[PDB]
Amino acid sequence: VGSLNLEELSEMRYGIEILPLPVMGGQSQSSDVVIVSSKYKQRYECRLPAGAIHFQREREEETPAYQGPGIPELLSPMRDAPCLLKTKDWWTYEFCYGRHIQQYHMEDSEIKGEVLYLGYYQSAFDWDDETAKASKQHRLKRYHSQTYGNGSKCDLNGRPREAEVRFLCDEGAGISGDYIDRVDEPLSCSYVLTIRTPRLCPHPLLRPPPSAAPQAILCHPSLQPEEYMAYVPGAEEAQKERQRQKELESNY
Amino acid sequence: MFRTAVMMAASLALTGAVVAHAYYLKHQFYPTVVYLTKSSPSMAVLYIQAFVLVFLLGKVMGKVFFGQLRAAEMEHLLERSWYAVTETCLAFTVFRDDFSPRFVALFTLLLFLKCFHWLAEDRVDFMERSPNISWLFHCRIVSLMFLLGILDFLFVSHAYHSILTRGASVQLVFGFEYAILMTMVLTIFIKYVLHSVDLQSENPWDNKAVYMLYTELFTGFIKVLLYMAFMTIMIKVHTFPLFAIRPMYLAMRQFKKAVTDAIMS
Amino acid sequence: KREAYRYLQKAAGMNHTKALERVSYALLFGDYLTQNIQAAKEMFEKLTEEGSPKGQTGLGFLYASGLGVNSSQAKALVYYTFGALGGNLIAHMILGYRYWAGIGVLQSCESALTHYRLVANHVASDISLTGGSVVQRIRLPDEVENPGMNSGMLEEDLIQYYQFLAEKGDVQAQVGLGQLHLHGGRGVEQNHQRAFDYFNLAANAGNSHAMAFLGKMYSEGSDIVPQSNETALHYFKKAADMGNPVGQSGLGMAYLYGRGVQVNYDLALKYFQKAAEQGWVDGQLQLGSMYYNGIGVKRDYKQALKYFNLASQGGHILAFYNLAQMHASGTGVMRSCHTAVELFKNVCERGRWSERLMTAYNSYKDEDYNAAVVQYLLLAEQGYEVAQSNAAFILDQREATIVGENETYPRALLHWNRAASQGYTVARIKLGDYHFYGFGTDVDYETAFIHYRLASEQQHSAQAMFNLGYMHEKGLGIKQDIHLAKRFYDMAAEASPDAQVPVFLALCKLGVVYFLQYIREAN
Repeated sequence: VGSLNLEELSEMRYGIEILPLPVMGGQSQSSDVVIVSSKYKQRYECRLPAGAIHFQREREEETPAYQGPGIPELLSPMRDAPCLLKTKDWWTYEFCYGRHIQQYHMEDSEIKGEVLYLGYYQSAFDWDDETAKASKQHRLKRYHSQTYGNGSKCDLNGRPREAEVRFLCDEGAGISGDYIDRVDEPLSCSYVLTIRTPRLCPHPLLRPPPSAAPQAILCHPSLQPEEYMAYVPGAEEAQKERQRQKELESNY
Repeated sequence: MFRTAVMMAASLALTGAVVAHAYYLKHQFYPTVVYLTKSSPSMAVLYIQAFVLVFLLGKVMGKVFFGQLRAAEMEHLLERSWYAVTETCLAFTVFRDDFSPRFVALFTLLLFLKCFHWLAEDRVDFMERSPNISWLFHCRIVSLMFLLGILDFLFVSHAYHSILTRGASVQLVFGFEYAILMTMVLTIFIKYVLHSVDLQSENPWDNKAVYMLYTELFTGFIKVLLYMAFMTIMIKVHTFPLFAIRPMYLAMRQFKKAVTDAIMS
Repeated sequence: KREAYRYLQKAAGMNHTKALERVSYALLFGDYLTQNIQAAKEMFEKLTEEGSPKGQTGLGFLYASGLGVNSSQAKALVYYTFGALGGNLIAHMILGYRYWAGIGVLQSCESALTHYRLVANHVASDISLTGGSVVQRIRLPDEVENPGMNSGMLEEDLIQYYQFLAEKGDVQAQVGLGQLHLHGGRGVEQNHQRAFDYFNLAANAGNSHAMAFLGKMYSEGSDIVPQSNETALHYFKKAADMGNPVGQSGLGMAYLYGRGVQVNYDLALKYFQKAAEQGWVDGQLQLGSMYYNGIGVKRDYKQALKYFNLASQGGHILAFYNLAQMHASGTGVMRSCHTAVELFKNVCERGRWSERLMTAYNSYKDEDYNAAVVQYLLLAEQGYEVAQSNAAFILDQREATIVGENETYPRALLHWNRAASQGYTVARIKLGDYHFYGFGTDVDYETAFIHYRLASEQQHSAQAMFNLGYMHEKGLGIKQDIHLAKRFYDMAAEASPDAQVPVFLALCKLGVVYFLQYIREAN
């Protein structure tokens, strides 16, 4: 029945803020302004940003190679504090970076039962090889992966346990440190660990592109051209108080 | 075989229509098959198509081994087929293992082999009097004999292994039926070799024909012994046999007639 | 209702806002009147220029979901915000979902928390002053894929059998019918008269729940049966005499709020504890509330938290409300915003407007798919899981003629993507299909593989595993490896019993191909 700008819905992001009391209304109707009245019959005029009508991609520079530390260099500090621990359901996993992957059952902060090996340090994925399709997968999915093999024996097929340890970026992990986010495993002995760390966030290729640019919407309270010359956590709560106070005051 | 071709074409058209309906209901590959396996009438049509294909294969094998002959062989086939179908379904109810399409396939294969055994017996009876004796007849007879013997031995060995490992729950029925079929194949082999000796000797050589009759009665005794053993185990395991009582009576009557004929002779 | 809307239309056009808003929201959704998208847009624009919360919310929905006028996510945000500030609830819930899912506006938990908290507070007041309406959510995809199951709505034959049992003298059947008529749903419209009659019939036999609910209704009051505090107190006492947890909870409430007797906190506490010890959800909720508020006891947040968790496991909305409040304010438990937002969302998805789904569902069974898709697009703007899936499904099978047939697949892909982020396996599988075949977006085997793998890992879907095996066999997206294909087919076979035949046939095909390859390579 009508067009739907899916690209605008996905990429463009906006935010509405109302100015205290300027006077719009008699200026150009260039389709970048909307005439909306509040509950108390007061009229405003919200002036849209440049990206509202016409969608234009911001000229973001193509993600270059990290001129500073490389991908192995960004993962080098992980050796300083290895053996990240995390308990899921019935098993606790210990990821000793560069050393091994371990799985065991913990009860009352005590290791009980057989201790399982999930793999030892085999090799690291080098990003300098762009010919392999794995490079395309890593670049399109933004994660740095490593393999751990020759682990404990599997009671189903007899093959050694294999673990895929993948790292992603997360700024929220800066305060809480490195922590394992997700554990995946089918019924076979194929473990997948997904860990979000802030050390590799400064890498432009690994950091997900926000590209938000929250173009603010300015709702300047409009007035008739006859009365113009006569008059001449806490952040969200404060914003809503500002909006409601501005609406009530402009109603006067 | 015009009617058989028409029936198989109709069944193929019906199964194609069922497949097309399922595919147009679920365009993917997995949900259409899971809907076919979940819906009852579609699976029933698939079973009918499988039975029709089995019938076509049976017709091909019968034309290859025996070849038409469209006589009392067919009448006996129909009668014993009705009897065997009734007995098989009865033995199936005899246990809680309902449906189970693999067991249905096993029963169908057993019925296939039993029908071929009955046709072999009828061809032996035809051969004993005045057949079209030639190399091809001997080749057909020996090939069918070897095939039936090998298949019967393999299946009875598998049944013995199953009952030794698992137990006597449902495999014992197959074991006893294939033992009876093995006795039938032994009788067929004896009759064929006796007729071959009679024919190759030019003279009637009646001094061996009576011996042949002796062998026949002995085999009948063996058969009835097996059947009574079956009855024993069938009252040892479960409450009361119902499926094989009529075949037991038939075997007893045949053995009684044979022994009376031997005594009066 | 049609004649009432005829009167409204006669009174609409250029006179007074109430009928204009009612007729406009009927025209937009195609319910109770023939759908007139352009007329609804005109009414919304007139209301927005003059001023109204609902009129602005409707125009924002039109500019956001693309119906009628060209989509503009900048003006739709303005209309939604002005509707939220005007005092509406649909605008509030819509903005809450838009801020919680990062749609249109930048992602943040605080704003969504505020909007959902306001809506949850209003709906909590509604359910406290009325009793609450049980929402029966039914999704078209599972109903179509599984037509042999019984939906949430009770079958008419079962209703007739229950009525026959109630008429014969079955006390439990009478109590069940009365509860169904009082709460509504499950194929039965809410009727206070029939519920009152059934409760009276069951009370004459000696059923505790009968007089318990009679006292609850008398205390709350109704349009048919007048409110009587003395009668409610008598019924609560009679129920509590024989040890009825509902009667104990009612008597405790009467003591707490002085209905019939004086205000006694100790007796209310004892009756609430007695009700909670029998597994009654309302008693547990009352005990947790009085422990958190410290009314007559010390403010120990641990026991209040435990009782609120138990009540939420029972299925009471106020438990989720209180738990989300605790998580938002950091009272008793550490201040986590995400769980508070999720609980508030689950609370808000139980409001009065949540009943509209059924109406939309009705318009789906009446072959009027346009009004059904419009109602589902509205209820998917609010962030429902059932509404998003239903709207995507309807847009998928192309039964809705309102949307352009060259643009049904973009919107269907959008709603499948939205429904996947809320944990729906069918949505992930459908996104994989869309990126696989070529629907909506260009052909992309890699993305389809990714979505299939994510569905298999997260939800352990048999069909996802089978499709992963097919992609590994055919070498789509990933390198063609037969061993991994065998592993995935085995996992599909062991993941569900219905996947036996397709896995067997696929393995037979793979074995035939493997044997042919072996014969080709070997001499």
